[PDB]
Amino acid sequence: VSQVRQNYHSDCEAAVNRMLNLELYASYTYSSMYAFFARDDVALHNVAEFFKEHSHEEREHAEKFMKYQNKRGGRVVLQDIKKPERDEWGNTLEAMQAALQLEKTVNQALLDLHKLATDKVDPHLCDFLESEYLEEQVKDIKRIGDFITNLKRLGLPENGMGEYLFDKHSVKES
Amino acid sequence: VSQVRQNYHSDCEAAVNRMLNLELYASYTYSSMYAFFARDDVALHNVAEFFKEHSHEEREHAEKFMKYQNKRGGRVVLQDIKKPERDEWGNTLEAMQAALQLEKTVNQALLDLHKLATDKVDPHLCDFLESEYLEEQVKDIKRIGDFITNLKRLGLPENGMGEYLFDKHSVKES
Amino acid sequence: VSQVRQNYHSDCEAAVNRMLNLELYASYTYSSMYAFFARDDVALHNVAEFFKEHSHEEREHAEKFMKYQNKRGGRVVLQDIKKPERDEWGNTLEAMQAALQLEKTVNQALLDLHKLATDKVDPHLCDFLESEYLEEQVKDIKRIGDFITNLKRLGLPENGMGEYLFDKHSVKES
Amino acid sequence: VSQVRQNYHSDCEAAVNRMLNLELYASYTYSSMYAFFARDDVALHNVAEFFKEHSHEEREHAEKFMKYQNKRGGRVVLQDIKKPERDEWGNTLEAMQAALQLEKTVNQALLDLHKLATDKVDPHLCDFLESEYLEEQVKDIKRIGDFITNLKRLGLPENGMGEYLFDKHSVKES
Ligand SMILES: [Cl-]
Ligand SMILES: [Cl-]
Ligand SMILES: [Cl-]
Ligand SMILES: [Cl-]
Ligand SMILES: [Cl-]
Ligand SMILES: [Cl-]
Ligand SMILES: [Cl-]
Ligand SMILES: [Cl-]
Ligand SMILES: [Cl-]
Ligand SMILES: [Cl-]
Ligand SMILES: [Cl-]
Ligand SMILES: [Cl-]
Ligand SMILES: [Cl-]
Ligand SMILES: [Cl-]
Ligand SMILES: [Cl-]
Ligand SMILES: [Cl-]
Ligand SMILES: [Cl-]
Ligand SMILES: [Cl-]
Ligand SMILES: [Cl-]
Ligand SMILES: [Cl-]
Ligand SMILES: [Cl-]
Ligand SMILES: [Cl-]
Ligand SMILES: [Cl-]
Ligand SMILES: [Cl-]
Ligand SMILES: [Cl-]
Ligand SMILES: [Cl-]
Ligand SMILES: [Cl-]
Ligand SMILES: [Cl-]
Ligand SMILES: [Cl-]
Ligand SMILES: [Cl-]
Ligand SMILES: [Cl-]
Ligand SMILES: [Cl-]
Ligand SMILES: [Cl-]
Ligand SMILES: [Cl-]
Ligand SMILES: [Cl-]
Ligand SMILES: [Cl-]
Ligand SMILES: [Cl-]
Ligand SMILES: [Cl-]
Ligand SMILES: [Cl-]
Ligand SMILES: [Cl-]
Ligand SMILES: [Cl-]
Ligand SMILES: [Cl-]
Ligand SMILES: [Cl-]
Ligand SMILES: [Cl-]
Ligand SMILES: [Cl-]
Ligand SMILES: [Cl-]
Ligand SMILES: [Cl-]
Ligand SMILES: [Cl-]
Ligand SMILES: [Cl-]
Ligand SMILES: [Cl-]
Ligand SMILES: [Cl-]
Ligand SMILES: [Cl-]
Ligand SMILES: [Cl-]
Ligand SMILES: [Cl-]
Ligand SMILES: [Cl-]
Ligand SMILES: [Cl-]
Ligand SMILES: [Cl-]
Ligand SMILES: [Cl-]
Ligand SMILES: [Cl-]
Ligand SMILES: [Cl-]
Ligand SMILES: [Cl-]
Ligand SMILES: [Cl-]
Ligand SMILES: [Cl-]
Ligand SMILES: [Cl-]
Ligand SMILES: [Cl-]
Ligand SMILES: [Cl-]
Ligand SMILES: [Cl-]
Ligand SMILES: [Cl-]
Ligand SMILES: [Cl-]
Ligand SMILES: [Cl-]
Ligand SMILES: [Cl-]
Ligand SMILES: [Cl-]
Ligand SMILES: [Cl-]
Ligand SMILES: [Cl-]
Ligand SMILES: [Cl-]
Ligand SMILES: [Cl-]
Ligand SMILES: [Cl-]
Ligand SMILES: [Cl-]
Ligand SMILES: [Cl-]
Ligand SMILES: [Cl-]
Ligand SMILES: [Cl-]
Ligand SMILES: [Cl-]
Ligand SMILES: [Cl-]
Ligand SMILES: [Cl-]
Ligand SMILES: [Cl-]
Ligand SMILES: [Cl-]
Ligand SMILES: [Cl-]
Ligand SMILES: [Cl-]
Ligand SMILES: [Cl-]
Ligand SMILES: [Cl-]
Ligand SMILES: [Cl-]
Ligand SMILES: [Cl-]
Ligand SMILES: [Cl-]
Ligand SMILES: [Cl-]
Ligand SMILES: [Cl-]
Ligand SMILES: [Cl-]
Ligand SMILES: [Cl-]
Ligand SMILES: [Cl-]
Ligand SMILES: [Cl-]
Ligand SMILES: [Cl-]
Ligand SMILES: [Cl-]
Ligand SMILES: [Cl-]
Ligand SMILES: [Cl-]
Ligand SMILES: [Cl-]
Ligand SMILES: [Cl-]
Ligand SMILES: [Cl-]
Ligand SMILES: [Cl-]
Ligand SMILES: [Cl-]
Ligand SMILES: [Mg+2]
Ligand SMILES: [Mg+2]
Ligand SMILES: [Mg+2]
Ligand SMILES: [Mg+2]
Ligand SMILES: [Mg+2]
Ligand SMILES: [Mg+2]
Ligand SMILES: [Mg+2]
Ligand SMILES: [Mg+2]
Ligand SMILES: [Mg+2]
Ligand SMILES: [Mg+2]
Ligand SMILES: [Mg+2]
Ligand SMILES: [Mg+2]
Ligand SMILES: [Mg+2]
Ligand SMILES: [Mg+2]
Ligand SMILES: [Mg+2]
Ligand SMILES: [Mg+2]
Ligand SMILES: [Mg+2]
Ligand SMILES: [Mg+2]
Ligand SMILES: [Mg+2]
Ligand SMILES: [Mg+2]
Ligand SMILES: [Mg+2]
Ligand SMILES: [Mg+2]
Ligand SMILES: [Mg+2]
Ligand SMILES: [Mg+2]
Ligand SMILES: [Mg+2]
Ligand SMILES: [Mg+2]
Ligand SMILES: [Mg+2]
Ligand SMILES: [Mg+2]
Ligand SMILES: [Mg+2]
Ligand SMILES: [Mg+2]
Ligand SMILES: [Mg+2]
Ligand SMILES: [Mg+2]
Repeated sequence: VSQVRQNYHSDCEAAVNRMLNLELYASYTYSSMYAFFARDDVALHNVAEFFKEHSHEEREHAEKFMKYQNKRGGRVVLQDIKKPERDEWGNTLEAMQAALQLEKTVNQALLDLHKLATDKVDPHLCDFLESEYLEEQVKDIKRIGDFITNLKRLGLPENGMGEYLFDKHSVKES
Repeated sequence: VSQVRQNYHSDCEAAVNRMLNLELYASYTYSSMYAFFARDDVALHNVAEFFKEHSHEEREHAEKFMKYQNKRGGRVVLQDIKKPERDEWGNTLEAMQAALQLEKTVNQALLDLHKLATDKVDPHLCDFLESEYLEEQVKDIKRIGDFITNLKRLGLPENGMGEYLFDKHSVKES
Repeated sequence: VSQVRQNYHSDCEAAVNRMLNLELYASYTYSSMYAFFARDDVALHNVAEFFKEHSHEEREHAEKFMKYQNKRGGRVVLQDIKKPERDEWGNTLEAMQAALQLEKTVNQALLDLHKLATDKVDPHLCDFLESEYLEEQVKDIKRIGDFITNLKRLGLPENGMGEYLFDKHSVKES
Repeated sequence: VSQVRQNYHSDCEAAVNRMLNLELYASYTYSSMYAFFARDDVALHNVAEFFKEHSHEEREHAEKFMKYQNKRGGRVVLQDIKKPERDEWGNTLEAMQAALQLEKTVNQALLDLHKLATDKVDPHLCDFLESEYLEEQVKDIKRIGDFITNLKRLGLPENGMGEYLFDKHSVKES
């Protein structure tokens, strides 16, 4: 047993390792979306940069779980990072729809970890999730939903002019 | 009943007074460690200053419980502050080991108070503990554990050169 | 065929995807080393930060291969990122020895890609490797070799005081 | 023989003169595109400025070949600069398609000169091409390809509103 460990259940330790992996998986998916939108035959570079920034965010969130594990006296255990589900992402609407689903998947895993922490009477882990993850997660889901609404309004997938305009106005100039 | 009191159980009020006392006790122990390391026949002044700073931190944490009590309409009730368990602290390793145990004792009392607050359905007291105590407590326990690991690596208790080097490199120059 | 593609062999395209994967693999290994050295029972935080910085460097080098692929009209194809070979890294000497081997493995893959680019008469890919990778790779290998020499001089693995001193003097304060 | 000449084949000297001419030819084509887009019955002035800037770039690249020739002890020999292939350029899509082809033609000539330099064992000329031309050439080809993709998305040639929007958003305000 680690000399620092106190009130830290083995199940929570394992679930934090699984969260770490899921954040890395999410980062890698967003990296794939970045590369797709930067293709010469896609060429929506502000959309590409949005996804690149989200990849970096998810990697930072993985790092925060590594540090959490060590602070509690758990032990980081890494697994393979699975490649993304698709190699090509269709268009801005399909990608944003996939991002919404990804963000909801990550949110459900966070919520499930909060349930576990609650069951194991671990208020430090509850706090960590509430303070560092849950709200920023709700904000991301909201933003992507707002984007999907606007992509539909702009006539995606058919309306290429609409897609062009989204890249100029909805996402920040890179 | 205080005019401000709302949703504040008598048991929680009493437990906050006991936490106040425990923080004062912890402060006083750290003060003893400070004085020991500043002795002419010990003379590890950066280690001494580390413990002096921790004494001041614990006193500030006691003050925060006094203010909490008043904000909720409870009543501060003070008890004697017991002298520390030892009059002399051996060496840097023994002191850090005693500090780890002290920090874990304080952590357990915080966690027990969170349990009580949860049982009495007091989310304000839960929040206060999560926001002001639990994380900083985990950080302190981690730091002291890291120090103990390094003191062992440096050959304590036998290796005086190792002890000298810890005071120069691991704790901030005072 | 991409409208931008010119003088870019399919074999080179595939080898760039494999390089991308290898850089991600190297990043992930360095992340594991970071987490290990930040454990409470290891606690060599400057060594940990050295490896964290190298993880970030390798991730940036992966990103540069993604961008290269798109610039040439190739297509990024991602594979799983394999977990590192070890879950725990022994001590600073064992980790640095593993890092040397990793850097040499990456170097050999770069050199092999340069051979391929040369065989396929692709001077743009040769230049990219020479200008962005080969020299920085030689510098990293040299630095890690210098470190191993110093860790041996300091008496690793047995000499814990030596290991402590390396973390204070050889790697930058984090 | 020039007193400075060393390791500089006559064939390479001649090919550098031909490259100089081709860069001047490319400059002149881009100037024609500039003038076309500035016509009162075309009036896409940001597109016009993009082509004017590229004309100036190609002229600068011609000048760099003149200086190279002199530095090696070769002798600049000028030929007529042929007028561009068209007197009118249709619309933004047709012009960008012609620019892509032009950039690929120049790239092929650069690559062919690198082959020649390699055959004549002239590493200075290889370096010059790799360091000053090949990468910037790949970037230009990529940019123009990205533009063509966006012009198609915007409904060119039929969609005049799309063409108007490209001039406002894709090319820098002049
Ligand atoms: Cl525990
Ligand atoms: Cl704890
Ligand atoms: Cl416990
Ligand atoms: Cl507990
Ligand atoms: Cl737990
Ligand atoms: Cl457990
Ligand atoms: Cl696990
Ligand atoms: Cl996992
Ligand atoms: Cl774009
Ligand atoms: Cl830490
Ligand atoms: Cl813990
Ligand atoms: Cl574990
Ligand atoms: Cl993992
Ligand atoms: Cl695995
Ligand atoms: Cl797996
Ligand atoms: Cl995964
Ligand atoms: Cl998907
Ligand atoms: Cl796919
Ligand atoms: Cl998903
Ligand atoms: Cl609970
Ligand atoms: Cl709890
Ligand atoms: Cl949050
Ligand atoms: Cl939401
Ligand atoms: Cl919006
Ligand atoms: Cl529409
Ligand atoms: Cl739709
Ligand atoms: Cl929007
Ligand atoms: Cl009450
Ligand atoms: Cl209240
Ligand atoms: Cl009440
Ligand atoms: Cl209530
Ligand atoms: Cl209460
Ligand atoms: Cl009560
Ligand atoms: Cl009381
Ligand atoms: Cl008391
Ligand atoms: Cl001292
Ligand atoms: Cl007050
Ligand atoms: Cl109250
Ligand atoms: Cl009271
Ligand atoms: Cl008291
Ligand atoms: Cl008393
Ligand atoms: Cl008493
Ligand atoms: Cl006491
Ligand atoms: Cl004691
Ligand atoms: Cl004593
Ligand atoms: Cl204690
Ligand atoms: Cl409750
Ligand atoms: Cl509650
Ligand atoms: Cl806290
Ligand atoms: Cl801790
Ligand atoms: Cl430390
Ligand atoms: Cl020793
Ligand atoms: Cl010992
Ligand atoms: Cl230390
Ligand atoms: Cl090709
Ligand atoms: Cl090319
Ligand atoms: Cl080709
Ligand atoms: Cl070729
Ligand atoms: Cl190639
Ligand atoms: Cl091919
Ligand atoms: Cl591939
Ligand atoms: Cl691969
Ligand atoms: Cl350290
Ligand atoms: Cl690009
Ligand atoms: Cl290419
Ligand atoms: Cl491919
Ligand atoms: Cl990959
Ligand atoms: Cl795979
Ligand atoms: Cl695989
Ligand atoms: Cl891998
Ligand atoms: Cl290994
Ligand atoms: Cl292992
Ligand atoms: Cl290796
Ligand atoms: Cl070659
Ligand atoms: Cl070549
Ligand atoms: Cl380099
Ligand atoms: Cl080297
Ligand atoms: Cl060195
Ligand atoms: Cl030794
Ligand atoms: Cl050895
Ligand atoms: Cl060194
Ligand atoms: Cl010569
Ligand atoms: Cl020469
Ligand atoms: Cl010669
Ligand atoms: Cl020669
Ligand atoms: Cl030559
Ligand atoms: Cl000759
Ligand atoms: Cl000539
Ligand atoms: Cl000519
Ligand atoms: Cl205009
Ligand atoms: Cl000159
Ligand atoms: Cl010469
Ligand atoms: Cl000549
Ligand atoms: Cl000419
Ligand atoms: Cl002529
Ligand atoms: Cl002629
Ligand atoms: Cl000409
Ligand atoms: Cl033409
Ligand atoms: Cl014409
Ligand atoms: Cl052409
Ligand atoms: Cl050669
Ligand atoms: Cl050569
Ligand atoms: Cl270049
Ligand atoms: Cl290109
Ligand atoms: Cl673009
Ligand atoms: Cl249209
Ligand atoms: Cl068309
Ligand atoms: Cl564009
Ligand atoms: Mg132990
Ligand atoms: Mg376990
Ligand atoms: Mg698979
Ligand atoms: Mg909270
Ligand atoms: Mg918050
Ligand atoms: Mg966020
Ligand atoms: Mg999130
Ligand atoms: Mg507009
Ligand atoms: Mg605007
Ligand atoms: Mg009253
Ligand atoms: Mg009472
Ligand atoms: Mg007594
Ligand atoms: Mg509850
Ligand atoms: Mg709660
Ligand atoms: Mg907090
Ligand atoms: Mg603290
Ligand atoms: Mg505390
Ligand atoms: Mg095509
Ligand atoms: Mg292929
Ligand atoms: Mg495996
Ligand atoms: Mg260089
Ligand atoms: Mg480097
Ligand atoms: Mg490298
Ligand atoms: Mg020293
Ligand atoms: Mg020093
Ligand atoms: Mg002469
Ligand atoms: Mg000649
Ligand atoms: Mg003619
Ligand atoms: Mg070079
Ligand atoms: Mg260059
Ligand atoms: Mg250029
Ligand atoms: Mg060029």
